[PDB]
Amino acid sequence: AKTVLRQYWDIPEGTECHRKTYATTSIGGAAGLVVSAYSVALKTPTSFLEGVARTGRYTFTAAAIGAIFGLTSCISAQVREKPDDPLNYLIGGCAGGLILGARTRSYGIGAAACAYMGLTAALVKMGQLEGWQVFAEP
Amino acid sequence: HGSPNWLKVGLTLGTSVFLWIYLIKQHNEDVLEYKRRN
Amino acid sequence: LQYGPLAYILGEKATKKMTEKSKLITVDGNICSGKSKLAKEIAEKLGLKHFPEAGIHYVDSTTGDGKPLPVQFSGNCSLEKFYDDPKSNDGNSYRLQAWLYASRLLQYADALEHLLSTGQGVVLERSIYSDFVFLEAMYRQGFIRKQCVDHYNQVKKVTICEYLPPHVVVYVDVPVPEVQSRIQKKGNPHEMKITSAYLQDIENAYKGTFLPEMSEKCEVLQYSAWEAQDAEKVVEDIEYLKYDKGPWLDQNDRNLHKLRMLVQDKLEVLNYTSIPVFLPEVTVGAHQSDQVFQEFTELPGRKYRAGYNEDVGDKWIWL
Amino acid sequence: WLEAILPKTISLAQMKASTLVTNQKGLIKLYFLSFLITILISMILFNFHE
Amino acid sequence: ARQWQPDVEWAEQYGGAVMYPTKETAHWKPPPWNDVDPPKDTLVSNLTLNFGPQ
Amino acid sequence: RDHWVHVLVPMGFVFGYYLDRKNDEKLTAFRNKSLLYKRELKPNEEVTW
Amino acid sequence: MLKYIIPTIMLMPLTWLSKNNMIWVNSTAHSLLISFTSLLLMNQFGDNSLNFSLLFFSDSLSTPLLILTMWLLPLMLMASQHHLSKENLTRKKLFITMLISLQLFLIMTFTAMELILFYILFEATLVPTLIIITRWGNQTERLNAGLYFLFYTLAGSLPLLVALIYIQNTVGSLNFLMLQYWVQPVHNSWSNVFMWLACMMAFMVKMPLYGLHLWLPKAHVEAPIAGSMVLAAVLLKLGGYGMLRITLILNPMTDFMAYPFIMLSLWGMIMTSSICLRQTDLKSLIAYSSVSHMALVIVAILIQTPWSYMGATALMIAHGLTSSMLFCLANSNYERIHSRTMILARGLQTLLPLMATWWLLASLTNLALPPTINLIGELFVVMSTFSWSNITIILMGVNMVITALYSLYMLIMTQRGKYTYHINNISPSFTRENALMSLHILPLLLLTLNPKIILGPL
Amino acid sequence: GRATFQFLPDEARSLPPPKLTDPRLAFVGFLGYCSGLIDNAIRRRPVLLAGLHRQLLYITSFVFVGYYLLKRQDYMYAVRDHDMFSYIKSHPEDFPEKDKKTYGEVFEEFHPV
Amino acid sequence: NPIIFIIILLTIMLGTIIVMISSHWLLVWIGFEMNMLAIIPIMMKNHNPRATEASTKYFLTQSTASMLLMMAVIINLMFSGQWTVMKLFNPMASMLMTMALAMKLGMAPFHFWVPEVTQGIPLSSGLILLTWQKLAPMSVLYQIFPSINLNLILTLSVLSILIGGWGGLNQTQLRKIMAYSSIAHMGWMTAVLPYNPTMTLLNLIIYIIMTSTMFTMFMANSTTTTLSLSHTWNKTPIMTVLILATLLSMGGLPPLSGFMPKWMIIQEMTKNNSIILPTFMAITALLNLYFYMRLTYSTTLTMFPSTNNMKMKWQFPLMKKMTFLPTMVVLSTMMLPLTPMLSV
Repeated sequence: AKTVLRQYWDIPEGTECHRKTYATTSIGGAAGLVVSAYSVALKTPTSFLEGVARTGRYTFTAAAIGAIFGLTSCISAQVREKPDDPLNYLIGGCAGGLILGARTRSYGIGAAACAYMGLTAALVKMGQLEGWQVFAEP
Repeated sequence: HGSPNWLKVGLTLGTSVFLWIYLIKQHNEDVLEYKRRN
Repeated sequence: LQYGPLAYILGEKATKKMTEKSKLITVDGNICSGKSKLAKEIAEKLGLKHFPEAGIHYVDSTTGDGKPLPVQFSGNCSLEKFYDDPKSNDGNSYRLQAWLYASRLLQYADALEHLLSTGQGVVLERSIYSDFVFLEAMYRQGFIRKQCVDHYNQVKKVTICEYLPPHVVVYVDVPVPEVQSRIQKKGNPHEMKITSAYLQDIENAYKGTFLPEMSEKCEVLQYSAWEAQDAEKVVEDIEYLKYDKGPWLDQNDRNLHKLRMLVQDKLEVLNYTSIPVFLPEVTVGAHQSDQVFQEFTELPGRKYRAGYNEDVGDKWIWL
Repeated sequence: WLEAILPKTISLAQMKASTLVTNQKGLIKLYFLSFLITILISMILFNFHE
Repeated sequence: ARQWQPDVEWAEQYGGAVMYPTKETAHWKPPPWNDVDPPKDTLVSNLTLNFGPQ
Repeated sequence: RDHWVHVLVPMGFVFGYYLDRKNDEKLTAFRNKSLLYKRELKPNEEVTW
Repeated sequence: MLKYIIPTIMLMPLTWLSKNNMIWVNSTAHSLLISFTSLLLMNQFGDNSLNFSLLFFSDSLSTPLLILTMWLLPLMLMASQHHLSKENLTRKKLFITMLISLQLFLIMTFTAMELILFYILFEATLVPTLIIITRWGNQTERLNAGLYFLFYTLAGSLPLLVALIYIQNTVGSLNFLMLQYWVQPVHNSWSNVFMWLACMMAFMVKMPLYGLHLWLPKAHVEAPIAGSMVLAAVLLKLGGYGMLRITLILNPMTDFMAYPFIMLSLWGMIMTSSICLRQTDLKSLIAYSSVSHMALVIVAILIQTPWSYMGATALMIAHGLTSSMLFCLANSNYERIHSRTMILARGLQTLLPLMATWWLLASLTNLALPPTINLIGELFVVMSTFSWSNITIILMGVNMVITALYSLYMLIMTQRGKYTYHINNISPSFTRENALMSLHILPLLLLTLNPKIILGPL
Repeated sequence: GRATFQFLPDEARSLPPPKLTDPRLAFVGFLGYCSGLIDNAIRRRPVLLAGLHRQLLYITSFVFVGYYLLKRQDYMYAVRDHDMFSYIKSHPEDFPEKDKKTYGEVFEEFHPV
Repeated sequence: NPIIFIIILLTIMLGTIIVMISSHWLLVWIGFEMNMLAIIPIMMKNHNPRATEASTKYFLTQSTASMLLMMAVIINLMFSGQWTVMKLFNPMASMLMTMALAMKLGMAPFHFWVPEVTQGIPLSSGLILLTWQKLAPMSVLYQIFPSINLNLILTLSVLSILIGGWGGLNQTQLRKIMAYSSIAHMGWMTAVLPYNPTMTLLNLIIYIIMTSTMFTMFMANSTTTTLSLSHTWNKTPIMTVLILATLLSMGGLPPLSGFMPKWMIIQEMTKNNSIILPTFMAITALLNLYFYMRLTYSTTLTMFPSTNNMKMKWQFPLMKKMTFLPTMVVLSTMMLPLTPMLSV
């Protein structure tokens, strides 16, 4: 609920890189599941009882990416300097291109994932950092 | 011997004769009301 | 026929314009057989309005006033052209069918209103049903190709829905092997050498094809002879009622069916055929081509730019 | 390489409108099982009960 | 035959289907041009009872 | 007739140029400024406003 | 003011209301007249600029720029006449109406009194232009020019209305430019970049940077008959001036990030003119001029420090004519020979002798001989942009070389012997060919006599 | 406001009213005056001036209605204000009187090029 | 037959007038319980093997849609035991209200329906009546308005105006293309709804007009996109300038009135200092426009006039009040800062 994400945040933003990443890496996978599970209501199947497990083979991910993103900052965090800078908490995004590339084929994703899932990382931090609100009232 | 209905033709004319009349009937009345009230 | 909801719920016509004098009817005919010689002669006895058969200008024979406009603006293969049976041509011998069909519905669409506005019996010439005889000698004589045969057959399943069939439907008196000379002796300069194929194959194809309605609900009547010709005229005059009165309607189909009270089946034949813009509203073209029945955009699509002149010539002002 | 990057947006989306129509065809059972995933998944997820 | 091209094949490419933008999977069908009547029609003959030696 | 179509339209100008004169009466609210800008004693400010 | 919109809307039923073929001469006659009104009350101050109404100061601003906008209208019907005479009058009545329907907003815009009348009228075109491109095209590639012309112009100009409604309720009221007399600056954050970036990038997508110009030759290569709206779309573009109303103020003090718009368009200026040399299609060849020495203003505007506005204004209306007129030549020479392929037309200059001096004076004003406006519009660019950093003399000094080989190669391609197979090309430029081609070089060079009427305030 | 489900209450007596020759009321029904001309053109009239009994009765309708509606609009923006000042007037604690001072006081940035 | 069709077609609005007029939770059940009772026969009229495999996929999808509600009425009959109509006093009520009420409107999920019904109802006549059922529910949400979990009614919104957008780009039948992009405009009006809930209705009326004037135009014979090609060279060209004077205005461009809802709505959704929400809505209705362009490249490009097709007859449909609407569906922008203070 607001819960998990909030918990992590009010946790080790720039430091205590372990719990945070272990969390951001497990939550990514958790989110990944949801979509895989959903794929059975709207999409059908044909490999019987065991089939759904087979299906999940394609979703054998999300978790990996989550882990990696946290890991990058986990490895960094206090690294060279404050990884709190707008450009930095970026870094967790791009490794993502590589992640998806590894997951499947090449040239037609791994850049875009590194690209766009790169672009949209920084904003988060940059967002609360200037005090932005998405859902508000007067 | 043009053949409209010659039934309704003139209603629209006659009706507007009412409306503008009734319009100003509310207007020429209400104009003084401002001053009568203020 | 009903006019809106307003002219209906007050008063209507269901059985009170139909006294049993309604009795829609048609005839068939071969090539130069039953055209005008008999069916025309019958209007009275029983006071039945008659309709003309076919030909390119029938839609010009409505709307006016009324002088027929040329063959460009009303497009077709121009009767006395395809009598060259152009199996190699521009074409087409199919696009004739369309306008030959496009009126073929319009007569039958213009009849079904005449009854409910009057109750007069109506004799026809070749109704929408019996036209298909040409296609047998039109398809097997090779001048039509494939894909133009099924097209108006894909039109067939669409176009015919609410139509009450004709009652006393009469196939024609037929000459054994004479329409060779009948087409010969009567002149008809461009009705010509076209051979057994479009001669013989239709005759094999009249009964064995038109049979279903012949065995369908409404009782049919049949001659094979020279013609009625003062012998069977009165026979098909009075005694064509005796078969059309007591043992008349089988499943009847034309009762103006179980909505007969002027309801969902009764007045929605006569609200469909007023302002006959919706009657040929599915006849308008398919996805793209058919490769035969077509008009390009400007080339030759300016034919509309000429017939474009104010499109309503007279309504003067003030009213 | 100016026309690869932006019109990539064209043939990016126009494909995702092939996964929102093709794969949804038919089987009134298959919708209805999926309203159920949605009506439970709103319980666990978020503020919805809070 | 100059000003432009509203040519042969521009109509059929919108021809009735799901109109695969970049890829085809399952088309439906040229929906019925009249009041829709694709499906099967059900007619049972009658019931066969013998009213017998009773 | 007399061709209303033609130059009768340019009369739209003075039609409009008058409208730009409709406002100056409601924009009068300052006759007072220090930039000369006077509206001091004269029968000049009095015209045009 | 209403002195203008009212007659020019009064034009609107001067046209259809008329008879048969009298229509063209009917409206071309009047449409010239309005030019007396154009100057009439205009070219007042000068100092302490003119504002005659609440929501209009027509143009005071020293961005007069409006007199041209009222020129190009009755230059169209002399321009557009050629092949538009071949379809119906009730359609020909349309094409004169929407074309006016454009001319009415360009008078509304450039005045606007404010920001928020600008925008809704800044986006208020694209209704009239898009309809002229898609219909009355030539090729069938036009249908894509319809989209690309949107989905950029509209694509990023929505972030305006997110930003300009963000200012309206933040500081006072934007209702008026003429009150900025309270403006606080913009220091820095990861929010304010976006603000500055949202209040900018919508304008760039019109006057192209070397990115995101991908539409400009797509629409011009294939575009209406005469360049009928192609003359107008060379007005529309330069009308991105409004960046002159903003970037002067309203976040003045971020120059911090200017550099990706400098070095990005400053190395394209030396660039896209050079990708214009091997072009095989003539209405392409001119379309890439229009980027080049237009995109020089974007390094004039961002830099502050006038002597740029001395030189940045003269440029918006510098090629405003020269770049207009070339699309008028390449039209005519296309009437006779129906390929736009540059090669095909050769061996002219014998057969149309009077039209010789027409090419020349056109292609000479990209060369920018010193006396005309062109250089006196470029040499106030180089004088300030030199002081920025001394090294700008090189690249923009190269621009002054490749552009000279650029222009000539277009003329000198039409000096050759070719008799070759053409039985066409008989018409020796009937007057309209040389009449509408004038009313450019006559008014253009002329201004150099008293060229204080084209200048900013600075 | 009050006297609910009233087009306009009795309190609108004190407003001017919005009498004619305003550009809108003229403009109102102009967009109808270009509407009437359509009304012919859809059916292939093909007059482009057809019976003046259809080519009028529009212009009659709009401006009447356009008028009879503008009488309340102007009202509404009055009751909006009315309810504002009368709140702005009381609670002066929520409405300070700013002081007077500028030059010789304020510093700006100060960042020239 | 013809009388009752005005008895039925009257009882609908009587079904939705008890909805807007009532104080009492029971009546807002009975109120839109008798639509799903009184709608159904309209679908039928020509008795075909779609309408009857349509209204049965509609029926049981508005049957539960209701029947959940009655479970989220009787929850807060426990707690507080006071019916009436006001915030729901308990979170399992509202979350079982709003996301089980999105079934009638259908929002971001709960639409595998709106295309399965609107397509292939044999009756295209209307099918304008599926603008009532947008108007019954909202006349709850305006009342309950200060209770929502607030993380939802946006989460069904922003997953909607997206999912209804992409839905159509792939479509040809133009009953669907209106079916789609009628989930879209349910994205703007319930995304606003917690902030200043009028300036919703504004988008609600401007919507009832524009989608209204489409259908009345789509009624002559028009059905499939490539039957709108055979339009201008056949029926009348004054029709084509119309269908181009709206379909463009409906996605909206500022000189028209279709730009009127957005232009006002964002005055509201910023000023509450949420500026990262509306762009993504503002920017997504963009590729909601590329239906209409490419719909509008059908009719003005003179595409292969049908075939030899000669319609010499005039028309006798009912255009009723079409000769008005696209002077109010277009030209109203210049008129009104009323809509925020008029209906309020």
